[PDB]
This record gives sequence, C-alpha cells and structure tokens, in this order.
Amino acid sequence: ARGLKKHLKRLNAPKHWMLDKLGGAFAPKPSSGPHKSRECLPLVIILRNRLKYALTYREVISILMQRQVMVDGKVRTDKTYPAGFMDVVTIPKTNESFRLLYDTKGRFRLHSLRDEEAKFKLCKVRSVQFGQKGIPYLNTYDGRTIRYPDPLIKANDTIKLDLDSNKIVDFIKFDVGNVVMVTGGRNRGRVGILKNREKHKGSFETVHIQDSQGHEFATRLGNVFTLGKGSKPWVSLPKGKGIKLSIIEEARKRMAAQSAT
Amino acid sequence: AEQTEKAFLKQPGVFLSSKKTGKGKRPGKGGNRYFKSIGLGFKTPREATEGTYIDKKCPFTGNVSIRGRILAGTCHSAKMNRTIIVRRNYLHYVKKYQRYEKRHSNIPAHISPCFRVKEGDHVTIGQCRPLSKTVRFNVLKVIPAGS
Amino acid sequence: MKFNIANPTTGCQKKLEIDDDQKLRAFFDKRISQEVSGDSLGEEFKGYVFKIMGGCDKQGFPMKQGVLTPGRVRLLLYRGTPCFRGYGRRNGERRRKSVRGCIVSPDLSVLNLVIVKKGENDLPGLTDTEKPRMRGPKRASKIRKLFNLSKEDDVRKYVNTYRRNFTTKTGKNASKAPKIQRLVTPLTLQRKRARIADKK
Amino acid sequence: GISRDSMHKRRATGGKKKSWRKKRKYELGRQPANTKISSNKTVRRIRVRGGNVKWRALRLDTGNFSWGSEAVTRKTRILDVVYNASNNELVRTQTLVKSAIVQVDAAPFKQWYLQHYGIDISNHVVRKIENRQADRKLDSHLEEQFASGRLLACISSRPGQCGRADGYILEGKELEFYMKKLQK
RNA sequence: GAAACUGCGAAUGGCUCAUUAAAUCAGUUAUAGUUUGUUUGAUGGUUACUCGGAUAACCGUAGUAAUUCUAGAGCUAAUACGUGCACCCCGAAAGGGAUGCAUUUAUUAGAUAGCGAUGAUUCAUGAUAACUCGACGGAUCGCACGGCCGCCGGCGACGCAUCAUUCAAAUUUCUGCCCUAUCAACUUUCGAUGGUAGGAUAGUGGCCUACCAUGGUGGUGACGGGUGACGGAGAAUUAGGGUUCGAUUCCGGAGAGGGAGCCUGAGAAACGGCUA
Ligand SMILES: [K+]
Ligand SMILES: [K+]
Ligand SMILES: [K+]
Ligand SMILES: [K+]
Ligand SMILES: [K+]
Ligand SMILES: [K+]
Ligand SMILES: [K+]
Ligand SMILES: [Mg+2]
Ligand SMILES: [Mg+2]
Ligand SMILES: [Mg+2]
Ligand SMILES: [Mg+2]
Ligand SMILES: [Mg+2]
Ligand SMILES: [Mg+2]
Ligand SMILES: [Mg+2]
Ligand SMILES: [Mg+2]
Ligand SMILES: [Mg+2]
Ligand SMILES: [Mg+2]
Ligand SMILES: [Mg+2]
Ligand SMILES: [Mg+2]
Ligand SMILES: [Mg+2]
Ligand SMILES: [Mg+2]
Ligand SMILES: [Mg+2]
Ligand SMILES: [Mg+2]
Ligand SMILES: [Mg+2]
Ligand SMILES: [Mg+2]
Ligand SMILES: [Mg+2]
Ligand SMILES: [Mg+2]
Repeated sequence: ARGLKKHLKRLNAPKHWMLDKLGGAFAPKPSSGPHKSRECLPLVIILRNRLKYALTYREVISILMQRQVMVDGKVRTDKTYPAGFMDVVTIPKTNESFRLLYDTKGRFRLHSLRDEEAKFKLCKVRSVQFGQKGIPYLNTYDGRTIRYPDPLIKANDTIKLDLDSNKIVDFIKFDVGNVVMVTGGRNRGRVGILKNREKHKGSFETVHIQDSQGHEFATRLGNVFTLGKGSKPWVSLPKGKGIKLSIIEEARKRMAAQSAT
Repeated sequence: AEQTEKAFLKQPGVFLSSKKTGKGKRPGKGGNRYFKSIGLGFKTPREATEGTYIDKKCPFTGNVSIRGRILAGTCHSAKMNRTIIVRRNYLHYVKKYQRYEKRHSNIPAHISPCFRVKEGDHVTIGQCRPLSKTVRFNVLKVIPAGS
Repeated sequence: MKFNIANPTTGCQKKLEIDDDQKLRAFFDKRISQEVSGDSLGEEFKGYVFKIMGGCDKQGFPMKQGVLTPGRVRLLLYRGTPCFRGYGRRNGERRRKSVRGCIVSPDLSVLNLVIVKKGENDLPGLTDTEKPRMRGPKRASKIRKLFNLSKEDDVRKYVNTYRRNFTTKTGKNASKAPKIQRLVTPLTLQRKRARIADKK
Repeated sequence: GISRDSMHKRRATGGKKKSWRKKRKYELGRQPANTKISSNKTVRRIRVRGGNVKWRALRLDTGNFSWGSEAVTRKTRILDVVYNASNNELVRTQTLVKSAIVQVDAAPFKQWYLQHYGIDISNHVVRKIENRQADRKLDSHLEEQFASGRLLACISSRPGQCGRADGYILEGKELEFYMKKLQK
C-alpha cells in the first residue's frame, strides 16, 4: 500500500467482537485512540450489537451526535472510538454506567456499575521517565500521561485514577501475592494471585498465576493487570470472577439448568 | 600506535585535552578510556578495558548495542579485517522420510581487536544493527579449539 | 489585427479592428509592457499612449512575458500563472502548453492595450463616461482610509454611504451592505481577555 | 533518481538479483551539497520526508568553533581547508565537510584570552584575573600558531545536512597527528 | 444561500497475477537504526481597542476549428498570502550582555551501594559557552449573557509547537521453496567481501565517493538454466504415511500498454496526477 488502510474486512476483525460472517463485507475500523485496535470495543459495537439501543449503523451516529454517551467522563461522538479495558461508559439518559471487563471466555463484558463506583478507573503504568525541564512523568497503557507522579510508582504498577479530579488517588506495586487479571492471550479474562515472576535477560518475563481453585496458568508480563493489593480487587468483577470452568464442568451446569429451568 | 589511518581515530565524547586529571572518574570521563558491559551475563575482556585500539563497532568500547538473537558457531574464515565468517551447523528434518540432513549457514560477524580467533575456534555472536552489507552480528566470546 | 483597448482610469473598454499594415508598423517588433504612441494608429488617437499588455495568435495561444522570440514555444507551466489556469487540476500539477512569444508580430490575431495617457480629443466610449465600481471597501482599515476617518470616529456609520438599494422582480424593496472585517468589537476584546486569562 | 536500495547490488554469493519492483520514493537519495568556502553565503531549504526541513549549505564563510580546553565557543571566520582524510581533491577545491581540517581566524579567541587571563598571545577585576592566572597553562604548539592569527580546527558538523560549519580547535595529540601530515 | 476562495480527501477501496526461486512469503525477531496527517493524554516563558498588499466569484473587451484551451481591464473578502505588539558572563556591587521553544557544535554532570530507567547505552534529563539570517510562541470563529464600577468573566469551534500514545510504514534476525550437473566453479577494472574517513537518506548499510586490504559463495549443489512459478491461510483425495493443486473474495507482495523521471503531500516514485 501507499499509505494507511481505512477499511477492515469483516473476517479480519477481532474474533472477540463476535460479528456474524455474513452480516457484511466490512467491520467497523477502530479509530486511533487510547487502546489498540485489536484490544478495544468500538462504540458502534457496544451501542448496536451489545446493548441493542441502535438497530443500524445510522442509528448509532444519531445517539452519539446527541452527546448522550460518555467514555471516561468525557462525551465521545466518534462511532469507532476505541473503548478498552477498564474504560467507564456512562449514558446519563438511561442512568446506566458500565465498565469494560473481559469475561472468563476472553470477550469484553459490559459490567453494570453503581454511581459511586463509576467515578474512577484502573490504569497500568507503562514507564516512568523525566520529561522536558527534568519534570518526571509516567504514561499508562490507556494513552494517559500524568506529570509529577509519586516517586514510588514504577513500571507495570497499577494506579487508581479519579475521572473527576483526573489525579492518581492510589497505586498498587507489581509484586507476588497480589490479585491480577489476564488481559491478553489464551488465558484472557482469568483472575488469580500472582505466585511467581521468572525473568529472562533479553527476553519476555513470565509470570505464574494461581486461580482461587488451585488452577495454575502462566502468561507474559505484558498481559497482566493488577486489580488489588493482597487478594481483594479494587473493582467489581463479573459473576464468573475470573474462574475458568472446563467444558465438562460448563456442560454439567447447562444440564442442571434445563432440569430446574 | 593505533593511529594507522589517514584520519585521527578517537572515541567520541572522550576529551583528551582537559586541564583537570581523569583520576577517580568513570570510564569515558576525564579523558579515561570508555568501555561498557553488554549485559546478558557476558564479561568485558581485559583487553578491551585496558586496550588502546579504536573500534566504533566494538561491542564493549564502540557505539553498537547487542539485542536480538544470540548464536553460537565455529570460526570458518578469519581473513577479513576485524570480520570473520561463523559456520553454524544444524540438522534439517525431512518430514516424508522421518530423518534428518546436515545443513549449515555462514554468518558474517564483526570481531573486535580484544578477541583472538583462529579457524576452528568456537565463538558466540550477538545480533546488532547492520554494520555492513552482510554483517549483523558481533563476536562476544571466543573459546580456543581443543579447550 | 484586432485591438482590445481598455481605460483603467475610466473602467471602459472597446475592441478596435485595424487592417492597414502601414498603421500596424508601430506595434510590430514591440514587446510586452512597452508603450506605443497612437498618433500613427489613427487621427482620433492623437496624443494617446498605449501600453502593450498581451495578445493571442491566430491559433488562440496567448503571449507570455519573457519569451524573447516571435514564434511559439512549449513551456512547463505552473497552475495559476499566466497561460495556464489549471482549473480542476491537482495541486502541484504542471502542464506543458504552447505559448506565443512576447515580441509583437503580424502573426498575432489580437492585442490588449491599456491607455496610460489620453490625448487631445476624448475617444467615444472610452473616456466619456466613467463606470462606477461594483463594490465598496469591506475591511475596516480601508473604510477609514477612504473617508479619512480617525481612531475615535466610528466606521460603521459610513458604510451606509455606498449602501446599494434596489427592487426585486418578486419584491419591492431591498438593501444590502457589506460586513465590516477586522472591526474591533466588544466580542473581539472579550476573546483577547480570555486568551490571556488561559495563559495565567 | 539516486536510490539507496540494495536491489541493484549483487548477492553475497555473487549472483545477480532480478528486479521485482520499481524504485520507491522512501529509499531515494539527493545530490551532494559540495559546500565551499566563500563570502557569498547560500543555504537552500530542503523539504524532506515527514514535512521536516534540511538545510543544504552551498557556500559558507563563518562557523561556530569551540576551544575545548578553555571551554569557550566563539563565532569565527573560516580561512582555508588544509587537510581532508577522505579525498585530497576536496582540499584544493576548498570543500567543507565533516571532519575536514580547516584554519579559522584566531582574533575572537585572543580577545577572550586577554579579557579572561589579562595576557596577550579596576581593583576587584585585577583580583580575579591574577587568581585565574595561577592555573593557566597554554600548549606550546597551540600558542605558536596564535602569532600567525590562524588556528587549526576540525569541522564537527555536517554542512550539507544542517547548513552550518561548526567545529573545535585542534589540541593535544590530535593536533600533533595532523600537523605532522602537513609538514612537507 | 448558488457561485467562488480557503481547508480536507482523492496514497483507502476495487482490479489483476506480468515480472519475481532465500526473492516474494510464512512463523519468529530487532529498531539502543528511523519517519508517522489524524485520535487520545499531557505540556507551551517574567496599530495592539487589531497591520499591509493582492486575487476569485462577480463585472465586460476578447482570441481560437477546438478542450474544466487561453489573454487584457474594472471591483471586493479571509483561519488565503505577507508582516507585526506578542541561573551564567562582563563589570565603574550600580550598569550592561545573554536570558521562551527549536536548531548546530563543544565542555560538563548523569554518584555510591539531592541523584530516575534498561539484560545492556557517555541513555532519559540537567547545567554551561556560543550558533541559526528559525513557515514556532493565536492580528481566527460560534453561542450565551452575567458579575463588578470602563473593569472582569462562561461554555465551545478551528489552528501552531513539543513529548508520550494510537493508526502505520521502512529496514531487519533465525529457519523453511518445485525441476535441472547434457549448469562446476562463480563474484571482483565499472563494488565483488571487509576496513577507515566522508557524502546521501527519515534513519542502519558499498546505499554512494576517496583510499586501503584480498576477500565472499560453492557436491550440506554456489553460479546458471526451466517453470503453461505471485507466496501463504488453504483445496482435492486420503486406514496410516502420502500424491496433486493453490489465477480468484482473508493476509502479504507486485503492476496499471512498455521503460524512466517527477511534483504535490503526513503518506505516492501515484498513473480514473504530471513530464519524456
Ligand atoms: K508499502
Ligand atoms: K490528500
Ligand atoms: K516473516
Ligand atoms: K517460501
Ligand atoms: K543510511
Ligand atoms: K565502509
Ligand atoms: K495531506
Ligand atoms: Mg489497495
Ligand atoms: Mg527487548
Ligand atoms: Mg472576521
Ligand atoms: Mg476548492
Ligand atoms: Mg530460476
Ligand atoms: Mg532468509
Ligand atoms: Mg544525553
Ligand atoms: Mg559510514
Ligand atoms: Mg571506490
Ligand atoms: Mg505455485
Ligand atoms: Mg507468471
Ligand atoms: Mg493464490
Ligand atoms: Mg498465469
Ligand atoms: Mg476475477
Ligand atoms: Mg489481495
Ligand atoms: Mg503502484
Ligand atoms: Mg491492456
Ligand atoms: Mg507511474
Ligand atoms: Mg482506469
Ligand atoms: Mg488507482
């Protein structure tokens, strides 16, 4: 190509969007923004495919152009705005507020939030370095830059960000023993306790996570996101709570449901 | 001396005409020879820390970083100036016959003056940015043959 | 050879056709921007001085200043320059076009002339009636300059001087006046205060 | 035009490379600046990839040169090119390129030296000038060329890239190395 | 609110498989080797109550067989164009110089085990001496009207610059490709392999120049030839192994009758752009 691609073929879209293959030749091309195109959920999908408020591509534009949708406390009018992990979506007219969290099967879930809990979000620190004039600053994995951070904050830590004051309220150091969630790969959406950190010079760092039921799984450091200090996460989790059940166990529940339901 | 080219060879950023003395200062400051550790558990040879050669492609005293793939092989050719050919021997699996065949690959690599190498010696090479048309590796360690 | 005579001072223009070769000898060998006396062009043109601005050959190709030849040449021209309008073409697009030289010759089909100095008798339809300008000044500074206004004197009270009044076919009355640009108003001062406030 | 692609090159084995695509704009080159010493300064602005700017100096006469030992930098006139390690033909053509040895006017540095050390090569003012004179040392080779009014200097900038000819005053063993090359 | 100027887009998409056999491409790497309109986040010093000259539409003299071929005259706008308020040194401690950001060079700090990061950087970044004839540092627009006695002030739009981010590219590591030896040597004057110093490039690199060295590949098949050869995801048939196919809707590459060159632009060696 001679430049930037502006189209996304439907079969080339991320699988976790769950788009029907015969629905059309194209899928919403995520706009540039805080989250990567492969790790986001465009507002058009959220409003039309997840919440059913809009029935067509056109109706999504009408909803957004009325300034009825807010992401991280700010109104967004871009249909393909890349809403991602931990983002807070608020719809004042419906009095609804959701947080984008992965379900245990690795797909974004619109977790309904209370009004009190919708005033903050968690961000993962990418790096900390000195800026112009020797002023230290840190940048996160959601595109945010914070100046004059706490000196104790380091890379891979998690910071609690207040969407009103736009300031770091509290932070969690990345260390063994904290509860973390997997944000990418095969184990995406699983929650467990960080048990070990295996460092390999010049290579990716591997982290071993043990589930609450004793199941142990590994992953890369880049796919980990600390949720709380100790064993209690600082955010509300969905019903599964990051517990991945085997297909046999899942089938067992389905069989029981039919008998009762 | 090491000054054998038409130009005067010196390490960049090392000022050799300072009124003050370099005693008690880190390498590369006060006129002291500059050297660094490449990491990954490799040791800096004594010949590079205490040497007088100038080589901007040296992994220890030059301006090249080691990052990427670390490979090992045997010195195949040592006739070029500060460059050697490293032969890497490996087995290629033939699926249909469920057997292997011996293959090889010649990897050009830069060798700094701090290293002594001869044909047949075992060498370890670390990847670096393109240094020439074919060279993308730098010698990090040399084990004499029969040792 | 035809002649397009224009009078910048009066705003009028007229086309003159001359077929006498002896009368055209004055213009021959002349270049663009050079002045030619109208005494030999005719009797009614006594005392008139004409400036050569350009022309077109018998094939319609225009004359280009700086081409010191009497023939036609092909040049790689930029859009918007004379002899290449380039309407509806890519920005930065260059086109090779044929242009006649700047030297006047009998090969020309028409010459554009500008009256730089009138003579004794005023020509009919060129110096008899003055065509008023269609539009008046629109920038605030130009309006003050036109009426010699001062810093304190208001400017919006003088635009009504050249206000245009007319009657529409479907209506009866209609007046239009220009919008003054670069006019200092309370809103403009408010913006400046806000911008300075943001810096603090 | 000029291209930096490897397609036209032979393989490391020596075999030819059959062409499989046309030249790309993102791998182009441009004509050398060939900057010369001349009082008619001329630097042309060049628009490069990304909308950025490069300054191509065709002729230069002055430069910003730094006296490393004294830690003083002054603007001075470039007088002559005396040595070039890449091609001696660039010396007689007076071409300004990085690492070229040139002679610069010594007048700007003499004024600072007199103003700083009070020496040619107000009660409180004399108090500090004599204090700084205690630790004053001047290389014999460096001082010898102050009489002629010219200092050997090395160009450290790239006139064809940044449009400027900056450098540093040669001293120490580097000065000895180059002056030996000029001793014929 | 037509028209017109200005801005943006037209580098995506669509089509095709000609060239191309470690090349494309695939998995897997690197950029501490670079550029990146936009999005998102942060960050931009202690005549001015607002400058200047043009031009389109329009208007009216036209030329040519003729084209979104073209000349001259009269008018008038800007977020068009061009301008412009906007610690250190010297020193009779007065005074003076420098003093935003960016650009270029040099000196210096960046410890130890006040003082940040990496497996690893004289790295991030600071201070200092100068340098540049610096498209930078808002002469812009909508809505709402209030609060103090002329002053002050709201919510937005658009735009300039820097860093990070996102969208991407470029180059790049390792391994892997069909038949042919009735192809055994190939490469190197005119770059072949490497070294030094430069030039050029967004940047690495014989990418190119000067000089120097004599290397580089090869029965583990180099080099050359054939292909009715774009590569892959895949397709057919398959007890197992396997055989054959893969122009074509997904991904990557390549081309726009054949070559070459180039403008504009963040992005093109563009072809529903230009030049030969
Ligand atoms: K491309
Ligand atoms: K465009
Ligand atoms: K690959
Ligand atoms: K292949
Ligand atoms: K380069
Ligand atoms: K070289
Ligand atoms: K553009
Ligand atoms: Mg395409
Ligand atoms: Mg790494
Ligand atoms: Mg206005
Ligand atoms: Mg337009
Ligand atoms: Mg072949
Ligand atoms: Mg390969
Ligand atoms: Mg630095
Ligand atoms: Mg080089
Ligand atoms: Mg040569
Ligand atoms: Mg095939
Ligand atoms: Mg073919
Ligand atoms: Mg195919
Ligand atoms: Mg075919
Ligand atoms: Mg077809
Ligand atoms: Mg395709
Ligand atoms: Mg093409
Ligand atoms: Mg055809
Ligand atoms: Mg083309
Ligand atoms: Mg077509
Ligand atoms: Mg096309």
